[PDB]
Amino acid sequence: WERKEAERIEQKLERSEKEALESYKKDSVEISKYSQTRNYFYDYQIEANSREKEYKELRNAISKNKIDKPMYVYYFESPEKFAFNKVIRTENQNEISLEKFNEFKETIQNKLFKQDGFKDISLYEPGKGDEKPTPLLMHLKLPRNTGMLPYTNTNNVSTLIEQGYSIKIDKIVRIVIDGKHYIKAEASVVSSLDFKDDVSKGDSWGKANYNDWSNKLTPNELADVNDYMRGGYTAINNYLISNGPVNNPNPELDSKITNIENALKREPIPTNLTVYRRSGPQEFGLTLTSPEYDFNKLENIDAFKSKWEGQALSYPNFISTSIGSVNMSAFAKRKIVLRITIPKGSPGAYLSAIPGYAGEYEVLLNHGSKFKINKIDSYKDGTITKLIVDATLIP
Amino acid sequence: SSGQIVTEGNSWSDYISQIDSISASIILDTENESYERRVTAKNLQDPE
Amino acid sequence: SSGQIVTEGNSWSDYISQIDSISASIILDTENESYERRVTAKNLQDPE
Amino acid sequence: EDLDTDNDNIPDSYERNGYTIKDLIAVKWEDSFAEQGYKKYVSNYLESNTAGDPYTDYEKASGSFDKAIKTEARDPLVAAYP
Amino acid sequence: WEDEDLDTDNDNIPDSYERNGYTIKDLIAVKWEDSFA
Amino acid sequence: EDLDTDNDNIPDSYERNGYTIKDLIAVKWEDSFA
Ligand SMILES: [Ca+2]
Ligand SMILES: [Ca+2]
Ligand SMILES: [Ca+2]
Ligand SMILES: [Ca+2]
Repeated sequence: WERKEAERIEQKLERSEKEALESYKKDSVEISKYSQTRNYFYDYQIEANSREKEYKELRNAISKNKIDKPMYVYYFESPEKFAFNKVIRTENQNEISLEKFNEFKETIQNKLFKQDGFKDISLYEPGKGDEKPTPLLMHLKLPRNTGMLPYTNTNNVSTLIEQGYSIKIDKIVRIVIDGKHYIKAEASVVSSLDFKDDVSKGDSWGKANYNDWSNKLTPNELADVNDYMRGGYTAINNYLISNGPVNNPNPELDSKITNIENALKREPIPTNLTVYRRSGPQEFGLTLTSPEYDFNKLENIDAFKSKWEGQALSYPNFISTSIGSVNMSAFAKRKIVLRITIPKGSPGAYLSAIPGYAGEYEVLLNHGSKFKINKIDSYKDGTITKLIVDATLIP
Repeated sequence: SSGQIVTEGNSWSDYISQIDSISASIILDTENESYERRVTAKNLQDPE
Repeated sequence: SSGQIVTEGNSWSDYISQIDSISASIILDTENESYERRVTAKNLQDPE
Repeated sequence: EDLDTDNDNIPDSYERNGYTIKDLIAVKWEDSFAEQGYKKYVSNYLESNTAGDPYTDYEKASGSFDKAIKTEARDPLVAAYP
Repeated sequence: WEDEDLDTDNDNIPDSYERNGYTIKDLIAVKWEDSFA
Repeated sequence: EDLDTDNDNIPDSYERNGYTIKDLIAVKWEDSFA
C-alpha cells in the first residue's frame, strides 16, 4: 500500500542519503533544531560545522521527490510557535475554556508565521494509537512542487518534509478526540522567495531583475541617486531621523529625499521576497549598556517579547537590508536580527545590481515604511544568545 | 491519499449490523421496480 | 501501540530453551490436579 | 482532581466516586441527572479496560463504539462479549 | 460556548448548523434560508 | 485569478471560461490559438 511506495523511493537513494536518514531516525530532535537556525552564522562557521553534511544530504533526499497537486497534511504543533505563550490547557486537563479560545483567536488574527526546519508529518488524520502531544491540530494545504520523503520507521510509514514558507491560519474550531478538547486550525501556505545562505543565487536573481533598472532611470536622477548611495546616505538618514522637514525645513535635502523615493518607486519588486537586516539597540530605543540587551537571562527576552511582539514599527529613514542571512564582521556585535518579508509590488530596488561596490547584496526600501512584528525567537551564538524578529512590511 | 478510488479492504459486512441496529426499513413495491431503504431513527431512552 | 491485545507473531518456542536453561523444575502432584513450575536459579560460576 | 493514572481520559476521582458522559466529555455525577435519563458509572482508576474487553472505559461509557452492541454493555463493569 | 465555531464530531459542519439546518454550496456548509428551496 | 477550489492546478475562472495547456501551464484562451 505504502510499504512498496516507500521501497521504490529508498531503493533509488544514495548510500550517504540512507545513512543520513538513519542518523535522523536516531537523533531527529537535534538535527531538526540545527536545521532551524543554521543560516545565521558566519560563512566559514557554517562550512566547518560537524552537522552540515547531514543537512545537505537530507535536504537533497527530500527535494529529490516532489508532488504534482496540492494536498493536505496533518500534524500537532506547539501553540507557542504562533506567538501564544500562555497555555491553552494542561496535558492532563480535558476541556478548553472559551476565554482561552478567544485569546488564541485574537492572537493569530492577521499574521504570517514562518517555518524553517525539518518536520515529521502525516497524510492521514490522527486516529487511536497516534501520539497527541499538544492541544493544537493543524490542517495545512501544501502547494504544488513540494518535497516529501515517505520512509518506513518501525513499520509505520512516516513522511518527512522541510519547511521554507510562511503559513497563515484561516479558521479555528474546537473538536473532541477521545474525550479531550482540541483546537483545530485550517492553514494555507503563502509562497515567498528566500535565499538563506546561498548568496550566489540571490545575487544572480537580483542582477537578472535589476541590471536593466538603471537604464529606465533618467541619467540625471541616476547619477543623483548614485552619488547619494555612495557618499550622502548617512547624512540624508540622519536628517530624516531628526524629523528635519518638520523641525528645520529646507528644500536642499527634501529634493534628495524626493529623488530617492521616486527612483525606488520607478521599478517595484516583482515577487514576494525576504530580506535580513541586523538592527542596533538605538532602533529599539535601547543602549549598548542597557541590562535588557543581555539576552542570556530569560526575563530580558520575556520582557522584550511582551513589549514588542505583536506591535507595529516605523522607520522615518531608509532601511538597508541584505538578501543573505549570514553574519558579517561589519555587524558582528548586533544581537538583534530583523527578518522582513517584502510583498510583491512594493517599492524597492537591488542596489548591488549596478557595477562597483554598491554594498553587500544591498536592498533599499522607501522611507516612512511601517512594519508589524509577528513572532520573536531566540538562538544561541557561541557564548551569547542573539534574538530573531520576524516581521512583515505593510504598504 | 492520491485521490484514486480504492475498493479492496472496504467491506459492507462491517456496517450491516450497525446500520440495521439504528434504522427502520421501508419498502416501496410499485409494479416494475422494488425499492428498499433504511432511515435513521431516534432512541428516546438515551438523552445523549 | 494501542490497548489492543495481539497474539500473532508471539511464539513460546522462542523462550522455551531460554527458560529451561536457567531454571529448576518443581512439580506438586496432589491428588486431583498436578502443577508444574519453573523457578530461576543462580549460576555461581559466573560472577556477573 | 485532574489526575488520570491510566490515561483513559476519565479522572481518578470521577472513576472512584461516580461520573457520566455528556457532550463526549466526562462530568461529575449529580443526583438530579437520573431524572433526565443519565446513568451513573464507576470503574477502575488504575486500569484502562476495567472489564477486560477490547473497549476502554471511556469508549463504553460514551458509546463511542459499534452501535450494534447492547446498551447494558455500556457501563465499564459489564463486558461486551458474544 | 457562545459562538458558531464549534465542531464536536469534527466533520466540517458546525454543531448549530447540524442542529437547526444547513445546505452545501461551493463545498462549504451554509446556514439554511427558506428562499433556497 | 488564482483560486483553485478542487486543487487540480487549473483556476476556477479558466475552467469556467476556457483554457489551454502550453508548456505544461494552463493559460487563458484566445481565438488566435486555433
Ligand atoms: Ca482514569
Ligand atoms: Ca479506568
Ligand atoms: Ca459537526
Ligand atoms: Ca480548479
